[PDB]
Amino acid sequence: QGVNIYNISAGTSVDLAAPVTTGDIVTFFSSALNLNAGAGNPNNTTANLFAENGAYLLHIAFRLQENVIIFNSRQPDGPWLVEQRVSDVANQFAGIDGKAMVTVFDHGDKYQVVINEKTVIQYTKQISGLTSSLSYNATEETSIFSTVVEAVTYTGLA
Amino acid sequence: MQGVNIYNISAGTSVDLAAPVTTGDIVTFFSSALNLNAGAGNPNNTTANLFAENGAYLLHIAFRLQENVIIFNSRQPDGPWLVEQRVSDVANQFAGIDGKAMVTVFDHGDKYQVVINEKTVIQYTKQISGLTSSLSYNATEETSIFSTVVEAVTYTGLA
Repeated sequence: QGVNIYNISAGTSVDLAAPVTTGDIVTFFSSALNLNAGAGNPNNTTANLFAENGAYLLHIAFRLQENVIIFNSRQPDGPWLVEQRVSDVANQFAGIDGKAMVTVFDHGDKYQVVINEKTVIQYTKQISGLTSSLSYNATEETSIFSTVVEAVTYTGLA
Repeated sequence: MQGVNIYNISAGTSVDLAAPVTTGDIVTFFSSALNLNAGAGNPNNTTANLFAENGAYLLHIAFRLQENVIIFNSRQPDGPWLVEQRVSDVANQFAGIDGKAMVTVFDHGDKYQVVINEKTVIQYTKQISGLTSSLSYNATEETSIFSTVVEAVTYTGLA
């Protein structure tokens, strides 16, 4: 088992030293939570897990104006697949202020997404494979998270 | 089912877990500070602990700046400390990251794997087994190597 820490600046991606596969965990830690940021474009913040070929295994997008969290997948060159949505962004982060956590458990057939202690969705995968990269995309002007998000992975668990 | 539990532990206090930590689970203590020049411990500057339901120290992690060592031990509820394990050079274990730190403990059933940031500092073979039902972060606000409040995050139901 191993722990790897990644400091992801908004709008950048990072290659994992240890891949995230079935049974592994990744948590994105934000040192802030601004639910008063302007409207997204259309997204305020997104956190992604990528396969080796660049496919979006899991795309999580936070939209304040549409008051929704979107979950989807996409082939590197393909179009967004079947979009999953969950309403009320504020409610998902309820309980903890000034910071937040977004954890993704890779259960093989699904990705379990948890905001702080709340499981927001049991996402049935649309694309499978190990996660080799991660990204945090947003602007300094409208992101709901801190300018740098710390991603921590716990691997070798299985 | 797998779950995430968040606990804010103020220096010198303990918390009872909503979900116990057992084989295959993980606990990580997050500190928003790192003071390798804190006062003199007596002898501990900071300790992070995992307890069984009966009060036993499943794992006692003590950071000592002056003795420059991190100690690992266990003890039954009202018994003597058992066989101590040592890791010399505190600063070295936290090398690479400043201003903060994290201490992760993997419960591997037969051993506790302790990792400081990304570095595994010890494969601690348990002297006492059982589920972890409480955690503690002990220190004075003046001589702790960590922040006044440490955030413990547990990942459970993994197995």
